[PDB]
Amino acid sequence: LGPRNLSCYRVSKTDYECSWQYDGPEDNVSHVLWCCFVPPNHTHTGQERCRYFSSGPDRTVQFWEQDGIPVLSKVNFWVESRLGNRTMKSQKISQYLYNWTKTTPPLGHIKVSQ
Amino acid sequence: MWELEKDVYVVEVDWTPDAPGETVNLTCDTPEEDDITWTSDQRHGVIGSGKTLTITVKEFLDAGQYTCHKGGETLSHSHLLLHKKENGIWSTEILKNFKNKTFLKCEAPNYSGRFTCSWLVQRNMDLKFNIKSSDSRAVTCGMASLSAEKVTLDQRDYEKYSVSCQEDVTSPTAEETLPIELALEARQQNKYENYSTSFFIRDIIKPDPPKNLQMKPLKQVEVSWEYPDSWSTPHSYFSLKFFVRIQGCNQKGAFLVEKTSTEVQCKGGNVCVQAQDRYYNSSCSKWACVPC
Ligand SMILES: *[C@@H]1O[C@H](CO)[C@@H](O[C@@H]2O[C@H](CO)[C@@H](O[C@@H]3O[C@H](CO)[C@@H](O)[C@H](O[C@H]4O[C@H](CO)[C@@H](O)[C@H](O)[C@@H]4O)[C@@H]3O)[C@H](O)[C@H]2NC(C)=O)[C@H](O)[C@H]1NC(C)=O
Ligand SMILES: *[C@@H]1O[C@H](CO)[C@@H](O)[C@H](O)[C@H]1NC(C)=O
Repeated sequence: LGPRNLSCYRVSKTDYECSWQYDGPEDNVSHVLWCCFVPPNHTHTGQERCRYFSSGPDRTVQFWEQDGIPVLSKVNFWVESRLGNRTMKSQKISQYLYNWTKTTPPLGHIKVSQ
Repeated sequence: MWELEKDVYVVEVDWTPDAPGETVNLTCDTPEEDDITWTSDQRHGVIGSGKTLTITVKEFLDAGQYTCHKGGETLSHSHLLLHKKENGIWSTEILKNFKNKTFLKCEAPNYSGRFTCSWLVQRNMDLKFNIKSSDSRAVTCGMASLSAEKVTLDQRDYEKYSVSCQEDVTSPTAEETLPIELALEARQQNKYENYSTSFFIRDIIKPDPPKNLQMKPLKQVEVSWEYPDSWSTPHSYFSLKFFVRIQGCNQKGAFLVEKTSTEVQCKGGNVCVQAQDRYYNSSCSKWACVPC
């Protein structure tokens, strides 16, 4: 139960999109798409910056290259679904955006173990 | 980084993650010497101190307006714009191309040097446009009189901007060796692009439709017309040809007519005429139509 299969990708030269599915009853459910990232700067402290989209009942989010989310650096995304006062979070994805398309497979990408 | 206008700078960026951003310095235009703070319209709080702020610019969150302050008073501003270069191709996304895959469509009603150049955009927010002729047939365009109208293409809405231009040194009777070269600079929020175009007046010509279309029947119909007053003179040199039909030139059921006189039979419908430069395959005119 909860939000499931989160993916985000490029849909045009400037526009991007995140999509996800939700296992369970869909009535009176609201979703909040979260995005946090560390911007390349001159600060040595991490200084994580976060943005969010409230999409209500819909399970897609549209944005574009000038909305404030980096597309050439690693970003983290997850979905928080609300039913009543319970919030169900999705698993976190960590990816670039510029080289992802609607057909890019969500699994099978290399990850660095540190 | 190069300067576009006063305190407006363009930063060219490669649209790859591996490319480190362009390290650049922004100096505050002010006589003050101490306690200078820097802010950005995309970050919260002070982002640096001193009269000079050094930042690395890679993508759009690093662009925008940078402001220096002293004790709550703004000292100066500096706008950072990005010109995207992705896979070796300078960005062409602010504008939407026409049916023939061009971005700048120019039309001239005559050889006088007057012409109109138009373009299409879909996201009509935070836009700025500047056009200029870049050996050189220089033109001046009345940007101060830029206009736009809503047009629908492929069931999608766009705004068609248009600006009138005029060749500076003109000579209509003479033939053209070098073409006119225009460049439109397009800005959308923090994005910069430019589009180039070269052409001859001969090729962009689209005459006005004929005027005075009077008929005269026979036991057979004889309808005539005459040149539009916007067409170049003398008419003996700037001749026109006509295509007459009865309901890119879109001439499919018409026939070549060189003079204004024409005999025709019409059982029903509307006999329709257009115009075109006789000695060059330029654009044709909007059809003019009279009822049989
Ligand atoms: C369409 O866009 C392209 C790509 O953005 C653009 O090309 C760029 O034009 C600018 C404007 O001239 C170039 O900037 C110059 O680059 C040279 C080479 O290093 C410099 O010497 C120049 O320095 C002058 O300007 C400085 C401040 O701007 C001064 O401090 C200095 O004293 C000089 O006077 C200047 O930086 C830039 O190099 C190109 N980029 C490329 C990749 O070619 C093109 O001009 C645009 N076309 C139109 C018609 O707008
Ligand atoms: C996108 O680019 C990054 C940086 O090179 C790379 O690590 C990642 O695997 C790429 N993703 C895809 C889906 O190609």
